[PDB]
Amino acid sequence: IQRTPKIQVYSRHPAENGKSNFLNCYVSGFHPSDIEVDLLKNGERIEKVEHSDLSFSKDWSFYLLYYTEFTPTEKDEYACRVNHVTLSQPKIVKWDRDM
Amino acid sequence: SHWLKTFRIVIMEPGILEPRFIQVSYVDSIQYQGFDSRSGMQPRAAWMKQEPPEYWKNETEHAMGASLLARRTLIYMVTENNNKKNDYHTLQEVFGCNVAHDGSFLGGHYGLTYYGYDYIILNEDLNSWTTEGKVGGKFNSVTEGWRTYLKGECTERFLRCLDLGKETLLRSDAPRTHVTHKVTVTLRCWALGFYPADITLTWKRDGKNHTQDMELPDTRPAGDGTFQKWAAVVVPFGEELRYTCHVHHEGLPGPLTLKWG
Ligand SMILES: *[C@@H]1O[C@H](CO)[C@@H](O)[C@H](O)[C@H]1NC(C)=O
Repeated sequence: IQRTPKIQVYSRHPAENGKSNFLNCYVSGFHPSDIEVDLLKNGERIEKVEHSDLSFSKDWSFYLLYYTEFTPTEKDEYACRVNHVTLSQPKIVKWDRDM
Repeated sequence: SHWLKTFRIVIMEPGILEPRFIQVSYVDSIQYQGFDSRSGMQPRAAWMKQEPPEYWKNETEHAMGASLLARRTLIYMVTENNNKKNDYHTLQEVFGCNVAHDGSFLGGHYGLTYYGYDYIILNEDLNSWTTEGKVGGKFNSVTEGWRTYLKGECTERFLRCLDLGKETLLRSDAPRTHVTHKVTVTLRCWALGFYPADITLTWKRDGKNHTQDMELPDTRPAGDGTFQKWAAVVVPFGEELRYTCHVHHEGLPGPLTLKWG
């Protein structure tokens, strides 16, 4: 039984404009593990992006954390894009600054 | 109480010639090792760098072995259940020992799946099993093996781990908390950068346990080894202050209370 991923886009520390930081895309509760995850800045898929080692939860569903360093700006709009065996078209979640 | 768990995954994707194998180990919320067939056995926690190369040699040898075994098994089961050889197939296995704050064995666990088809699972009684599926339903010494590994080697493995990371493993990092006001109102209680992950966030309409009408998400990782969590509620424009959120966490002097500033 396949299970679509749950996506959360957020910052490590609170969004302080012009202040460095880390942007996280947390995907979890999905199965199988064949998942595609992107971090976008104003639309362009961001370069060097690390991600955690694959592990699973009690219900055997998988989870991963993708992230990069980044200095937000009032102008720049970021987001996470996910494609999975259970998604017809890639899901895109925009990073809300107050979430 | 603490847990040392090892995860093994065998993945088969539609097309991939050979199955992919990965193995990670955690000591509670912290991952400290990692082996990936799509490459040896590497460290994940900063404090692990204190182990002899003779160690990683040992470790990589084991993962190497386990991997041949796991792939063989996944293929076996995909067969028994007579499934389309080419396409998704997953074999997942978890085992680990629950050790108490005082180095004493509390319990252990072991479970294996051909996800969606078979489940073989060691019971809490650590003396019985739980077959499930064509294969494994037909599952059969083996028990004592685990009862041992878990009480013995595993715990020894745990203790040795705590020895090497107590500093970061037993820390208590308190939540940096605050509240936020959103208009449709919805008040959000935030807890950030806390460790351990066990935390408590609740709201109260006029000091009364206010359930239901709220939202209770799920702790997520900050990325640095600590966590984040939030809880919010919906309250009548202006009629706000009748709501307060209470934060409870191991690293705090005592309970903390917040209201819309
Ligand atoms: C108030 O809420 C807490 C939250 O867990 C609950 O345990 C408690 O039972 C409630 N009131 C009491 C003390 O019965």
